[PDB]
Order: sequence, then structure tokens, then C-alpha cells
Amino acid sequence: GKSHGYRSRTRYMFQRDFRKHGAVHLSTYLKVYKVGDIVDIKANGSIQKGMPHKFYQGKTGVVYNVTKSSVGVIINKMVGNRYLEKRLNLRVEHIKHSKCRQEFLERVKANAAKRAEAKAQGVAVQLKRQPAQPRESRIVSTEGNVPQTLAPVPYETFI
Amino acid sequence: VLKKNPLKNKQVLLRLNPYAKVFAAEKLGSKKAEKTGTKPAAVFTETLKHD
Amino acid sequence: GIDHTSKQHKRSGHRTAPKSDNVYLKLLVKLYTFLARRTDAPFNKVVLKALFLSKINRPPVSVSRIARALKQEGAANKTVVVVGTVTDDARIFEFPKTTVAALRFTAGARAKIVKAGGECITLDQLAVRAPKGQNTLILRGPRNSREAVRHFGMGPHKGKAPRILSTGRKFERARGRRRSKGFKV
Amino acid sequence: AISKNLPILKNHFRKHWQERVKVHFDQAGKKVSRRNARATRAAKIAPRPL
Amino acid sequence: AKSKNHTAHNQTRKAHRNGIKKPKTYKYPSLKGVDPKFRRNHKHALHGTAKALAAAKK
Amino acid sequence: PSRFTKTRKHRGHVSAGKGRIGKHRKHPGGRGMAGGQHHHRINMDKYHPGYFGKVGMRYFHKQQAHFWKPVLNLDKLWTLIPEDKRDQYLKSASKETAPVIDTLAAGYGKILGKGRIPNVPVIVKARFVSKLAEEKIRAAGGVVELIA
Amino acid sequence: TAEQVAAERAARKAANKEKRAIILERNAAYQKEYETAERNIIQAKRDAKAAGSYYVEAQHKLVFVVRIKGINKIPPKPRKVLQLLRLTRINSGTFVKVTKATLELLKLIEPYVAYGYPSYSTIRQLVYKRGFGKINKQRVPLSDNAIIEANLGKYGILSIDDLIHEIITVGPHFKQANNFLWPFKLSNPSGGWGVPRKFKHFIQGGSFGNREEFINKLVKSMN
RNA sequence: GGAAUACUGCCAGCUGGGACUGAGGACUGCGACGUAAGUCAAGGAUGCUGGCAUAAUGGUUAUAUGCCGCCCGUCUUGAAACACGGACCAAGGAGUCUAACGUCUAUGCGAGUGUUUGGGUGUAAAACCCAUACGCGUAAUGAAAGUGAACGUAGGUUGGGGCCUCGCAAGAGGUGCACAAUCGACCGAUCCUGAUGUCUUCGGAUGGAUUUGAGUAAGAGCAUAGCUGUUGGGACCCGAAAG
RNA sequence: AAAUAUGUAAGAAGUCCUUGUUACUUAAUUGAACGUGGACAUUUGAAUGAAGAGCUUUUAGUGGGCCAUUUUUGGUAAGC
RNA sequence: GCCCUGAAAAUGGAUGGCGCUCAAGCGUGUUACCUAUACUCUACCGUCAGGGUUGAUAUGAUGCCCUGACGAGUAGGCAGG
Repeated sequence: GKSHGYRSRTRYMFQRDFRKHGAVHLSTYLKVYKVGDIVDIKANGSIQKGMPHKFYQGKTGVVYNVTKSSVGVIINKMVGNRYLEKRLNLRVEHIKHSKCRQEFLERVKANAAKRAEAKAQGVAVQLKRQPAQPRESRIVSTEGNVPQTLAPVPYETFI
Repeated sequence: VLKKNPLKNKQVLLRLNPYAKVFAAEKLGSKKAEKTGTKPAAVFTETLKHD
Repeated sequence: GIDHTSKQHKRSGHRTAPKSDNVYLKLLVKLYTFLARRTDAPFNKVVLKALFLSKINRPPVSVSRIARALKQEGAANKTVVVVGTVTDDARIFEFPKTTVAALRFTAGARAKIVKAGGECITLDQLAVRAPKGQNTLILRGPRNSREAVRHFGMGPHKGKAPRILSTGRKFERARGRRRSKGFKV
Repeated sequence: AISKNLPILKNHFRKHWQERVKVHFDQAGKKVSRRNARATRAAKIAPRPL
Repeated sequence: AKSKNHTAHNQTRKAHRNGIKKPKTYKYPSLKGVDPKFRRNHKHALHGTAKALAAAKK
Repeated sequence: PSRFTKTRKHRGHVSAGKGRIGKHRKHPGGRGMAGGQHHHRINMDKYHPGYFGKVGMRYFHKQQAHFWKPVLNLDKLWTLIPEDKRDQYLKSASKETAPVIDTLAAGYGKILGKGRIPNVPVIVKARFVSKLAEEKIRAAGGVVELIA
Repeated sequence: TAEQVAAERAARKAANKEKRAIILERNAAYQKEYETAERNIIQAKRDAKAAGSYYVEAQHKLVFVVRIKGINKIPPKPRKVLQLLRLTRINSGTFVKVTKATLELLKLIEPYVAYGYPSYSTIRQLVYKRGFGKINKQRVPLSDNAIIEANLGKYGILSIDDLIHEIITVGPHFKQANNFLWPFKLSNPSGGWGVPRKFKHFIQGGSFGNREEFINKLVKSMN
């Protein structure tokens, strides 16, 4: 009959990257984690302890606990018509600071600053992002760029 | 009690937006453009009529 | 047709009037809906609504509970309003003066309040004195203190009370309630 | 059959109970009797106390 | 008679009638599963800062 | 009364309230508490955790009220003196003429310790007191007298 | 009492006089704005030509979108988009400000709508004939400038022509102005769709997708 | 070289023909035209003329004509079905009542509440009256022996309606019941600590712990009634082969 | 190594400055948590929409499904 | 490309039928026209929502009045009759 073990379906998911097998470099053990940090989970199948179950591969949550060798992470998982709150104890080999929370904090600073120079000039700011806008009129010149005219091409076999 | 359409019925046309009075009076829904002579340059016609 | 985004002909989920047929209550209502409509004053809007509430949602406010609220800084002279009934409580000894407007006083509560030199007012009487609710303290009973609510949300690990009719060891205390008997909860 | 979140009742009626129901319609009657008896006992009890 | 065996058909229609909402977020969340030593010391930390706040009210 | 009854509102819909497919049949699932360990177990754990199995010691021929000992908290206590005579003792508050309170007379069997009492001394006759109960009476300058 | 009314009465009569004069000033100034923007663009083009260059016009900042499919059998994603754009009924239409975050919406929806670049004419007539505003839910015909000022005054915009201007120039309160305008309820086009089948693209023989300037002709016959 | 025309688009440019509608019911509004008094097509039709009386007209009904229209009820993914019941008509004919309950509501009283086993009384199964009890509630936790609810304005933090103060407004500060989240304290269980004592084995203060409870932390309940729902009952009605 | 689908973020529960508490932690008032006091509200931190948002209790029916485009398995195939 | 051969089944019979051959056939283009319980505007019924109004002043305050939107339905829930 059917088979649904814990690591069922995981052959390509927990595999190591091509020409990247072996010891895990120390950077991984030098990152510091704080309650409230945002991490992305991604299994390292060379470290079998403290390992996220495969549903959580590729998912991002919040740190809620810090321990000798692991962080606890809060993931919101959808079961039925409702998210349930899940907490995971992942070892550090399987976790990584979320890079987008970093752009975000950087921008919050940038924002505070833009606000500062604006006030200490007493001017309007405009701090929120606009999306890509239509495009304004241009004049293209023809100096050195007299348009080359093209036509469709006859069918032909190359075999 | 009854929506009247300013686009028929000049009365409510004038009620919303005066200006209409002057708009009409001065014409200007017609109104001649100025007149310039500007010619296209050689190259523009060379390539219009290219191949 | 229309791709409706929301239930059509849905009725606000709120009482619009008391379910009671007590003429007097309707009159208090008739009073307050004039007041609610014709003054600004958040107070009457609140008191209006509270008149519609069913009995489970007017839990009683007790006389010690009024004693306590009166100890709020800057509250001692407020007139305390209970859109429901006030009950006696042999547990406070020293009880202070004030003026309590309520729908109903139990006999002991009237006594208590009165004996301490205070006054018992009905809501229309409170209306004339305070058409805008000036210097009032609205109080509400503990609603989730009710026996019914002990059993809500009953389930594995929920910490709730079974709907049992009869209690002791021998009634729902064995398999599923202790590690030694199957599992625990 | 067991359903919903309800108390477990133990209503003992598995048994022909309908052959032994006692509805006391005689409540009022027996009382009038009890008194009429108390009356006439005291009667023949001369001035004794009952 | 054999009958049908499984399907998800209709299940998302059903989940989305009332469904999905999201988490139920609070400030001051469940300290469930947080390091016992740590918590035990947090207690004392909080007691003390409470103490002092009241000490600065004479 | 029957005229407020959905059975009247169902006259003319085939089938009463009960469905075309499922029918109202004559006991599916069995009678009474059938299959509580079988097809009715989900309802029975959840809803009735603890139901099956034993726990504890049997006791043959137990006589309720060998165990009679109804409790009264300090919390009340003054309620046992009647309303009128209550003000005087409260105000007087003397060790020389302090009120007896036969708690057993009043129907109680033990005085527990929830609550505060005013300072006033009280003579409390009871059979059984809690450790704290006696401690609060004494702080107010009354005593407990054990009776039976 | 018998006196007083004349105070408040001749007050507002006077207040009205001034409001009306402002609209007169404004409406005359928008005529100019428009008249010279358009003229500007025309001369731009002739000058480029004259320089042997090509003027290339600004990309459109604004579109009108009309839903043209009825309401059954619609896939969930376009269905949501149709609603977020307030298009939950066949032939109803709205204005959309074009940017990347909205352009990808129009893409998802393309089989179910016809859209394009509305002219002032078309906008003027859409708003005059079928302009209604949203005011405590309720849908209210814009039949006096007082109604517009009472809800849109807080952003400038105190006439129906103030409204048209915030629409056609897009610009700073377009969000709020445009939202105040209820979805336009168009009729079926008088004179027809001009194609044997609506549910192909305009490029493929017709209805659906961006027909560009040709939206004016279509909307005019629907309005 | 100078025009014209087409095509496409704009006009708050002017006009003809046809069709449906005419909701509202003193006045209030926004305007327009007037030098003016006034006028108006400006928050929904008026004016002038005529026609009909054993009638114009309207309802009904029968029939014809155009188009359209399969037999209901049932189970079913699918019935007009070459699935089943039903020839016709009257009368009869199926979710009840009871014991015990969940939720919600109304009502009485409220730390209590329930007169009706019984007594009193009577205009006699009614209505009126009541002593002692008892039930449920007001204490929990342990298998149990047992023990049993305030460090604190009955605690701290964050939201909170309402109220208070300043303010012409916007606002700002004060206080914040209900309710929600979180940290703490108190009672019992469990496991530790084991003081002052004592008869030497009793006693168990005090202080603790990712443990545990259907608890405490200024009570809500008791009772009557109704719909809906639960279980036992012939249990919505009618039906075995059997025993 | 796509396309389609998919996780998180886009702030008042935020930011910055000052310096309080602890039995944790550090060589270390060092960190970590939680705070006092002070400053910053026009676009306060993309878009579009919101027909109001949040929450609680309780209960019916159902628990034979079938069809189409597209993806797709068994089968020569099937209105399988 | 169109057309022809390849091209055999049982009652008599089906581009829906008649019939149609520079089509009433096949490919393509352009206009006009017909028509749904859909769209637009208006009346009326109901439902939901928001708002006004017994302040002293005859006859319904669960009433009167103003405004906007909405209407498919088995099993089934509730309501008003």
C-alpha cells in the first residue's frame, strides 16, 4: 500500500547543491539570532538533527525562542479554512536571516533621514514608493540613425 | 425626483457650469488655429516614401 | 446580473428594540430614543442600546462593585449608572454615599445604599438630572462569569468543563483524563 | 446514538413503565378526605385532643 | 459496488465561504515553549522594574 | 403549544424537515449509548474525556453526611449575627462584651478563610476551622472555640 | 426673527454668487490649459519633423475600462480583479490610472473588458450624463455642484468640471476623485459592436483588449 | 506653385420627422432672461377642442387564430421515459406526549432562590395563606487521608466605550467598567526545601519548580415559561424472514 | 533551467536620543529582555478596492456526485 | 486548393425541412438588418441600509416621511401571514 513517511517525497528537496557537499562553512554558525528576527527556513540534509519537516521548506517565519543550538520559529500554516499557528525548533544550519527584512530596515533609516533633511529645510518630503510610471514624451533624432527598413523573410529549410 | 441631463436641457447645463454661456457666445467649440508653415525635412519624406 | 461580493438582504445583527413587552421598559426606551436622537452626548446612545439587551447580557452589578468603582481617582462624586439590576453584597462593610441609577434594586441594595445616606434613582429620573449623562459612571456586570460559559469551546486540551450532570470520581475521570488510563485529554 | 456536545442522560425507561404511572389527580380529593376524617375523629374523641 | 475514492473538488470553494481570515495577532503573545531558565529570570527582572516604578512614586 | 411548532409550518412540504436522501429512519447508529468505543468514539473523547474505565477506591455502604460539614468563609461570618444587633458589636468592638456566634447552630461545619473581616473581636464556636481562618479571627482579637 | 432670515438668506445668495464666479474663473482656465496643451503637442510634432526628428508622445496616464462579459463562468483571479476595479456588471465602466501596478490588472482581465484612452469629450459626457457620486454608500446623481463640493471640496474640486479635470489630467487626488464616481452604467452600444464576435481581441476582429483611441467611439454609443 | 476634396476628429452650432413615459401634489432649492416691473423650458404636464349613453370603455367567460406548452409524485450524476405508485370521488390519514437535559429568549426575585410532600383556608380539584425541612447556588482540589483562596487602592503592561479637565475648533491631558492579550500574586494536587519544636518520630514553619486543577482575585444564581436541539420511551406513519 | 503557481516584507505594536531593572549573560554596566524621560504625525512611508470591521454561541441538510477546457495515469479502446 | 476514386448493412428519411449550382455551396472582405428574463432610462411590489420626525398642537411611534441599492434556487434554516 501507500507510503507517507516523514521524509517522504524529499529526494531532490533535501539534496545538496551540485559540487557543494560536505562541511558547512562557519558563517552559518556565526550568524546571531534574536527573538523577533525573520528567518527563511531551508533544510540542509547533511545535518539530520534539528531539521524542518518538508512542509516548511521554503517558508519564512519569526524567531520566538533562542537556545544553545537552535531557534524556535513561528510559522502560520493553513489547515482547512484557517491558519493555525505553528512553532518549530530548527537547528541553525537550516535557517537564514530574511534578506528582505534587511532592505526594509535600511529604507526605514533612509526614510528617517530623508525626513530630517526635509524638516531642517522645512520642505515637503514624499517618502512612499510610487510604481513605475507611464513615460514622458521624447524627441528621437535621426543624425546617424536614419531608420533601417526591414521586411519579412521567405521560408527556407536548413536541414 | 427626475434626473435632467445637462447635455439636453440648457437650463441645467447652465446650472452646473456657467462658462458654457461664454463658451457658446465666443464659439471656440469651433475656432481657427493659428497658421504656421513649418516643413518636414527631406529625410522625413525620404523615409516616409522609402521601401 | 451582478457579481455580488456580499450577502444581499443581510440584516444588521443587532437588536433594534427590547424583546420585552414590559410597557414601562418601552417607555424608558421611548425616552432614551428621543434623548439619543436629539442630543449629541454619547451617553444616551450607549444607555439606549443597553435597554435592548437580553437578560444574559445584563448581568447584575453589585453594590461592592459600585463601592470599588467609586474609589477611582476623581470618581467619588459621579453618579453611577447600571442599565440593569443592583444586588446586595454583605462583603463590603464601609459603603459610601452616592447616587445610583438602575433598572432595578434588590431590597438589600436599596437598603445598603440608602442607609449610607445615598440615593436610588430610576433611569428617567437620571434623565432629567442628566440629559447629557453629565458626571455619570456607566457600570457593567461580569458577563462571562455565568455557568453556561464554563462549557464553551469544550475539546481536547481546551481546559473546559464537560457538560456533566452528576459529579465525583466515577464520572468522567478515567480513560482520557489521566496518563494511567489511556491518554490524558 | 451519541451526538453533539450534551450531558449524558440516564433516563431509566427501558421497561414497560407505562404500566405503573401514578398521577395524583386525587391530590385535592384525598385532602378533603383527610380533613373530613380529622373532623370526625375529633368529634367522637369527645373533648380529647387527637 | 465500487464508488468514488477521493477528490479535492469543491474543497476550496467551501474553505473560502467564511474562510481564511489570518492569524489572530497580539502584542504580548504566548510564552509557550520559551526557555524555562530565561523565563524564570525574566520574572525577577519584571518584578524589580515594577518595584522601582512604584519606588518612584513615594 | 403546538400551534407554534415547526411541524405546522412543515405541512405540504413532502418529507417534514428530514431530507429526501437521508430519510428520518428508525434509529441509525444504534440506540442510547451504542458504540461509544466504536463508531461513536470521536464524540466520546472530546466531549467526554474520562468516560470509560475505572479510577479510585470503591467504598461499600457509604453514608453521605457522615461527611456533612458545610463550609462558611470569613468573608461572610458577620451575616450570622442578625442585621439589627450587628451595628452595635461593630462599633463597640470590645474584648469584654464580644458576640458569640454558634456557626454550628447556623448550619455550618467548618469555617474557611476567604475574605477579610473588620477588626472587632468575635467569639467563634465551630467544629473545625481552617488554619488561616483562625489566624484572621485572632488578628482581630477574637478566638475560636471548638465545639461539637 | 422676521428680519433675521434676510441675513442668512442674502448671506448664502451672496456666498453662492462667489462660488459661481470661482467656477466661472476655473472653468475658463481649464479651457485654456487644455487648449494649449493640445496645441503644444501638435507643434511639437511638426518641429521634430522639421528637424528631421520624431516627436514621440507621452504614454497615456489614463484609461477607461468597460466590462463586456456577463457574470457567469468566470475564473477566480480575473473575477477578483474585475471586482477590485468595480466591474461587476456587464457594460459598467470605470477610469483607471495607468501604472505598472494597474497595468498588470488590465492584462489579467483582458478577455472580459474593452478599454482605451478616453478623450475630454467622452469624459465630459460620461460625467455629465451618467455621473453619480457615492455618499454614505448611496449612489447620488451629480445634479448640482454643491454635492461635489460637499464631498470633494476638501481636495479643491468644487464643481463637476473640477471633477472632470482631476480625471483627465490624472493628478493628485485622482484616487479619491475617481472613487467618488460610481461605476458608470452604460447601455449596449447603439449601432452595435461592429464585429461578428465580441470575445476575441480587438486586434483579431474585435471587442476586448485595448482598442486605444477607439474606445471613444464605442463608449459614445454606449453612453 | 497655389488650391480643392476625401478621411478622421471637435463644437456648451442651428434645425425636421417618429415612438414610449407624465411618477409627484401649497411654498421653500440651483438657476436663467430681462434696465426694470416682471417672465421662464429652472427640485416630475399642462392648455385648447371634441366623443360616449339602453353607449365609449373595462372585467369575466366560450370559441377561433399566431406562437409556445411532454405526467405528476419519487429515488437518482441523469426521468416525458421502454424505472416505480397513481382508474375515479368523498370522508380518514403521518415529528406527538412524557422524564431528564444544551443553547438562546422573556419574566420574577437576587447571594440567594423554589408557596402546591404537607398544613391553613375556601364562593371547593380553583383562588388565597404558611412552619420545618429539602434542592440548586454561594469553594475548590486530591484516588484518598486531607488541606482550602488579598504582598499590592484585589497587582503590573497594552488596547477600550463612556465620563472629567483645557480648548472657539482640531485637538491634548485625566479616569478608565465590559471585553481581549500578556506578566505576576492566592487555594488544592505533585515534586523539592525541612526552620522554631517534640517524647526520636511526631511536627511541617519558610522558600521554590519548562509540572498540574472543570479554582481565587468586590459573588450570579434559583425558579416559571417558549422556540430549536439531545437521550430513553410504540417515539413521524405503515412494513420482515424470525424468536 | 523556465512559464503558471508559492513564502515574507512595504512601519505608532514604528523610528531615534537619554538611562532604569535582573537571580539570565558577559573579562567587564558587557549583552539580552522589559521599561521611565525626551524628539519626530501633510505623502506616516507603493497600487486598487472596501458594498462597514472584529467577535460569540448554537443548530439544519450533506457526507453516491457528474460534466467541459487544460495537465494527467491505467487500457487497443470506450458515452471506460 | 476545390472536385473525383479509395467509400460495404440491414423498416423509408433526413445540411432541422423545402429546395439551392456566377448558390441558398467553399475561402475572404464590407455595410445594413432581426432578436433574450442581459444592458440603459422610467413606473410599481418587496428586501436591506442610511436619514428625518409626537417640541406644545385628533385619527396608526412596532408609525409617518426622505434617500440609495438590491431580487435565481433543491436539501435546508429563519420570518410574516
